[PDB]
Amino acid sequence: MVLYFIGLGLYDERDITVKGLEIAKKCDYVFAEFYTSLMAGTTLGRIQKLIGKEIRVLSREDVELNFENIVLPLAKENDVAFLTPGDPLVATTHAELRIRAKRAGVESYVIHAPSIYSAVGITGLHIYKFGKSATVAYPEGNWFPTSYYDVIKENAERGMHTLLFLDIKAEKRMYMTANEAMELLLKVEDMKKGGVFTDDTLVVVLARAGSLNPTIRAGYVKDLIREDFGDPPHILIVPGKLHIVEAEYLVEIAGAPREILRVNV
Amino acid sequence: MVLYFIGLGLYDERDITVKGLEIAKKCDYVFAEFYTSLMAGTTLGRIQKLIGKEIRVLSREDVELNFENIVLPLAKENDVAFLTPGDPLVATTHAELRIRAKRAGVESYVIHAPSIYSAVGITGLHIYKFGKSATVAYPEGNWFPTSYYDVIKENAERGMHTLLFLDIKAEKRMYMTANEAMELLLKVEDMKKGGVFTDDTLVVVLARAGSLNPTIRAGYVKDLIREDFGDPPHILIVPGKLHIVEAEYLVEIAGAPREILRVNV
Ligand SMILES: Nc1ncnc2c1ncn2[C@@H]1O[C@H](CSCC[C@H](N)C(=O)O)[C@@H](O)[C@H]1O
Ligand code: NA
Repeated sequence: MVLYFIGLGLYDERDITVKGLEIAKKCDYVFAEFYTSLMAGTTLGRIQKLIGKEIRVLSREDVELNFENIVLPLAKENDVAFLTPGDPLVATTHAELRIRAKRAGVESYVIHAPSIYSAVGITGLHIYKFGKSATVAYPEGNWFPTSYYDVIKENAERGMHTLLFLDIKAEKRMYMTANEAMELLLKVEDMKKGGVFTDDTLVVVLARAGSLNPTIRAGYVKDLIREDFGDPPHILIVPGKLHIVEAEYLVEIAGAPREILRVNV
Repeated sequence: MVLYFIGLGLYDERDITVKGLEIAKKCDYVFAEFYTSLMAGTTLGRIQKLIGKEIRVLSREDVELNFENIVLPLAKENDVAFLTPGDPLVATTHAELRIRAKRAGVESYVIHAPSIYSAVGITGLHIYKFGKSATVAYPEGNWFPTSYYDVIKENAERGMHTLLFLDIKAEKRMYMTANEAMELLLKVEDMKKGGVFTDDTLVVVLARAGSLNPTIRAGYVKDLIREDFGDPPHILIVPGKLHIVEAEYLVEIAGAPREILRVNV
């Protein structure tokens, strides 16, 4: 009679919370999705081992089109768990799954876990200063999407930081790198010429948030576009004007150039 | 000789990540602060009992002025942990403490935990749509804070939602309720008359996120300003233009008036 939406956290199998692990161990069935994101620091096997339950993996279609036929039926007579990387309900289409649950006479509860939305605080940028977020998508054929460029523009105009998620193709396990995202943005700037993203733009790169040894780098595009940030996934952040305290952290912790203390403050 | 910043999560001791627990159990000394937020579902004892360590609670002064004199000295010879509610670097000034660690020659690591910043996803509101955030601070003496009103106005104009952290006076065990925040906002509206926050403004209240049965309510100020949302902590959210699915969730899950389903595109 109960469906538990349980977050797996940021990077590996230990990023799930104590509450989440125990509840998962008490469930009769366990489902999971790895299409919105992937636990780059672990494997399905390790997650299964830690929880001690077999895990039924669901595709994007299984979820969006048949959640009520695959997951909800079982939850009507048992305790069911639905695991997602990060914090449940952050992925924009997940909140609606609780509506489906209610409609099926199934109670649902949410077990939170660390999300990149809050984890980016490790960059030293004040969380309250972040504005609208966007995802950088690869162009395709005749389609050249650039909305993410406008998001950066509207945020920075008001001193707000912009968190940029990078395109990902889970099935094919192909991630977009920060370096690639920067190239794309430089190309979008050359078209809209709005003075939003150039070689002189300051950016921050966060890789492997959640691991004990994440990669936090800050600096100008011209110096980071070819730098090696390590294994995916990467997160790109275009900061707005900085509070001196944020700048001091980027310099001391993310190896940013002293220059930002006078140029971006 | 290392310093670990470890988040405890939203509501109780089980909101700590598995990683956080394992590492905290093997630390020589454990410090913590409980003034930046309220974990309504647990006690120091339970947390100590969980990690199996005595915990020295530090006041805002001990931290902001003597962190390098109380905590860092031990981190040079032992493995020290600093515990905080939610995620340690979210809506706090704790990030700067890492700079102090560096300067004292102490290596530091950050272990995230569920934060209210991502937990807002449980309101049905698309998290990528949130704009700049703010805090509704209690007026003191003749000083009446009002900046948070402009943040709401600025976000709303661009169709972005606004997350409002609520004030806390730890040493007085006082935690601002969404009701109090609403009253303060109406007073500011009367003072500025921008038409930003009135009796007809739709708002969302999330209380005790992290608990199994949080209070999630959405509706017009006039109807919610006096409603009982339960014990703190509370956060108030002023949504911007809603997507149809956000509205459906607010109505089906947060009990919002069916009329909000009719969005003015
Ligand atoms: N479980 C919870 N439910 C509702 N609001 C919460 C909450 N935890 C924190 N808050 C809100 O956030 C304020 C503290 S701000 C500090 C936030 C913390 N580092 C985090 O990561 O969540 C509180 O006064 C309250 O308004
Ligand atoms: Na945000």
